[PDB]
Amino acid sequence: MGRTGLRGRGSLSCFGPNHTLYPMVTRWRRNEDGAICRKSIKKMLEVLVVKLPLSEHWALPGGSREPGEMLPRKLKRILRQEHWPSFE
Amino acid sequence: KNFNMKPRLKSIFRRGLVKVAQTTGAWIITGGSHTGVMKQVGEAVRDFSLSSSYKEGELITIGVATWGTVHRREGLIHPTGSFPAEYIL
Repeated sequence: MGRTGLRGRGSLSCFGPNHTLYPMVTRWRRNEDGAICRKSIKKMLEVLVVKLPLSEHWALPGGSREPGEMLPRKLKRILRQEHWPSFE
Repeated sequence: KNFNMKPRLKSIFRRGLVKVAQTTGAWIITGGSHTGVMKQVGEAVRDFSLSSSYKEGELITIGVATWGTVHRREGLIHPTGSFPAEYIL
């Protein structure tokens, strides 16, 4: 995607693509009995985002190839702290 | 649908539309609900009748809308016949 003028760092911990995923959990949202977005005409959406307490933004699980494991297991980079090992 | 124009047009149209119905004693047949051009005419009455809130020249804006596109059809029914009731926007 063109030179960004940088190093070769292991901020990715990987000299490569690091093919990651983002489980866009999507509630086509509601009101007392079912709503849309009246703002333009469209539909309003609700998304679970987790605020990590240290970094100051609100994010989603980065499925970025858990070391030794696959991509649906760095899906459980944060989703192991959502307590279920049942549904996979 | 809602819309925003130049504030010079707002300061002309919302001012003069009061100055029609102030002098003539007119009626303003509008479209009812809270969104769009019918919202902007309700701005102009609010821009007069609480700032220069004059009984002299009580503007009459008659809203014609759809009982069925209204957001709270419930809480407004009374086979009793008369009510000084309320609802919440």
